[PDB]
Amino acid sequence: KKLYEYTVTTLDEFLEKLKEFILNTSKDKIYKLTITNPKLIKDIGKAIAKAAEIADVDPKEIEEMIKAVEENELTKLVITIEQTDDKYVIKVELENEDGLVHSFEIYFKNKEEMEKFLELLEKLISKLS
Repeated sequence: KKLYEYTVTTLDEFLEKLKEFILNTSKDKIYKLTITNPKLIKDIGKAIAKAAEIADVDPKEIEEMIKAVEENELTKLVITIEQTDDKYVIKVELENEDGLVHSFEIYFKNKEEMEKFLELLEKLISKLS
């Protein structure tokens, strides 16, 4: 069981760490990526929400995640990418200056579906100018 944490300060860093996660050979692996640049928070949060829409995640969950991404005084996005036990999950936490955190999970049935989602996220982030 391995937990890695990174502070992500550019879009290229975000793409690099998704790659590192996929290529990590551990059976049980967790990467936690922290983003504090509000412009990058919105870029990446909107990309996750769009990827979730394409993946047919619960529409009300996506609507709530967009609400969090659009909220005033956003200060932190934390993305936890987890493969452990029988679970394949991405957790999204959006935090504001007042310390209020909204959290969301996106589950996958297997490893292949999770890596396909991560590749979708990379494609969406790559389109950004």
